[PDB]
Amino acid sequence: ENQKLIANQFNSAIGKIQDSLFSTPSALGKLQDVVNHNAQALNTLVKQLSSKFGAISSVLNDILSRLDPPEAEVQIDRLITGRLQSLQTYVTQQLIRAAEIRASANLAATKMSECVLGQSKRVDFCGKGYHLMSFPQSAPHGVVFLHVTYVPAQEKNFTTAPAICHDGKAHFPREGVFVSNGTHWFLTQRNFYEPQIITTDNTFVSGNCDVVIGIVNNTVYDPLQLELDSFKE
Amino acid sequence: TEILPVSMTKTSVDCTMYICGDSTECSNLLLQYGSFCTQLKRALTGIAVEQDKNTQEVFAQVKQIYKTPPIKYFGGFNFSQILPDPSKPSKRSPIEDLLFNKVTFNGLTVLPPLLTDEMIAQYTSALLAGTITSGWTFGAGPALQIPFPMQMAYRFNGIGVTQNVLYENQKLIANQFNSAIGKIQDSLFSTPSALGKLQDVVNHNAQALNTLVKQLSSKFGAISSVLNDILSRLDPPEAEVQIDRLITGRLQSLQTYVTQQLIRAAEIRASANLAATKMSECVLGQSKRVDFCGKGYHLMSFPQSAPHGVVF
Amino acid sequence: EPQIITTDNTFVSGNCDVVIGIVNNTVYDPLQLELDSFKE
Amino acid sequence: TQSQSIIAYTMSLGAENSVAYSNNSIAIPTNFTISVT
Repeated sequence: ENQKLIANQFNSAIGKIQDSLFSTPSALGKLQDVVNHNAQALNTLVKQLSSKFGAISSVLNDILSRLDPPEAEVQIDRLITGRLQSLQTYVTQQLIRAAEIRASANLAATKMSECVLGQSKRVDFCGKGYHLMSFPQSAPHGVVFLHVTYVPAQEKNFTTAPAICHDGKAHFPREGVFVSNGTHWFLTQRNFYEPQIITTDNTFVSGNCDVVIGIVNNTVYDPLQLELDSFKE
Repeated sequence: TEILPVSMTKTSVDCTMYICGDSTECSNLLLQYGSFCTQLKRALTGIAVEQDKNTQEVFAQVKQIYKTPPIKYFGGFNFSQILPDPSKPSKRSPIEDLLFNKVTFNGLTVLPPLLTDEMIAQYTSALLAGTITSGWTFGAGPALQIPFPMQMAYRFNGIGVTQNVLYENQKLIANQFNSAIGKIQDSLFSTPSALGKLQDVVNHNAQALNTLVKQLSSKFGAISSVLNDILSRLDPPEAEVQIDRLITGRLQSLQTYVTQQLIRAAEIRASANLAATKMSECVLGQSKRVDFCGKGYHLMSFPQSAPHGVVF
Repeated sequence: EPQIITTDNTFVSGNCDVVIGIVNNTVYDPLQLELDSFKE
Repeated sequence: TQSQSIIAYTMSLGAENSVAYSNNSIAIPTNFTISVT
């Protein structure tokens, strides 16, 4: 019944996504930080070659040309130790960052499978709100999910009751909630206000009129009894 | 009860003050080792920012600070043990107070967290108020007030039980819930090993710090571990190698400490992601995942603030 | 599993002009059909 | 602006929302918003 409105809202949200991405520069901050960390690691690794590590110089040719092989050996050994420590530190940092990226990629694959390939009921897993569907988008060294969520709005207050008692029996809602606009009682959905006439087809009988705490007295219309009263003199 | 570590102690290390202290020759020799100190400082800053981000993602999941009504009647369910107690200065619950009570320098600086314990307790109280007044609606959108007996009835409907069972046994369910909440305090007050995870994290951090401090007493092959002693006993050309080997030993100690801190920070980040997921899926809603929000058919969960952690 | 479209399988909402792509087809009523047997 | 200068303050966790809880008065939304995050 509200197909055009929901379609227009979806189109407007998709249009606003481009504005929120084109204007805000910190949208791709995670991917940018990954790239910057890799670049800084490479730059530090290549700049560690200029360090002497206690040696006379960082150039192997200068050490070989200035000093005799006996002490040139220990100078080259110090340089080798320093550069090997640098390489080991780089490899350890790369292993840690690779474990972090593996965790992130496992999370991304789980979210893909549970939001794009299906509908997930996990709260705050496929976006903020009641998840409808998600759309993946390819990104450099990453992925972007467009989570379409259902957000309720324009809430009103209605007097509620846990059950109703009509003929000494307690009637409970099958799907919905008993609400009151002040004078009359109706049955409606929990996530959308759609007042329906409380009938036997919408409720079920359980217990008596005295067991439920907070039960109210309201009529329960029976379509079968009403149709029988029509075919009667 | 479920306890998960959320954060660590944010530690800042002055590499120059640790390796050398106040010696200028040692600093001039350390300058020849490259940007290792810069890498260490950057890694520690990243760890601190990551701990702050984990705390924010775990506890700061609501945009508004929901407050409990002045009347604390919720259909017979007693939440006084989990609701904040205004009598004590710290606006924490009795359970939070018990959890807080159960949990017990040469260039090393400890950075205080961004969110204080009072702010974390306020976030937890807001989560509890939203859960007891609106159920699961405040997590998906605006907070929609609902009577708690009806909320628990709908949660009974989510596990395959009709709401008549709850509406006809409301007093029994309330009494069982109150008895379980009361027994939780006894299970936490009597058993000291219940909070072993947070205490183990704190002990690991403290032991790493103590080991890093005690590594300064090591000689690492040199004649002495005191820089002034070897400066006053040897010539600058011959004390050079002693300073160099001391610098190498202390730099290796710092690198080992930073690597262990990175590994523990990755572990704590995984734990904090799990804690935030459990918060969102058990407190802000009802989860169908088995054994994810406790043993049995999950009805609802209540968060509790803990030192460097969270209790569900 | 093709079942006969009856009132017990469907619910009423809105009118005949609000749904885009709605088709015209008979919805059999078991209660109305059983009342036609007990009628002269 | 407070002429603009750097000011320090205690951070606010958010606006307080006293939910109108009661034994009745359910809150049910009449509309909805399609949000894309």
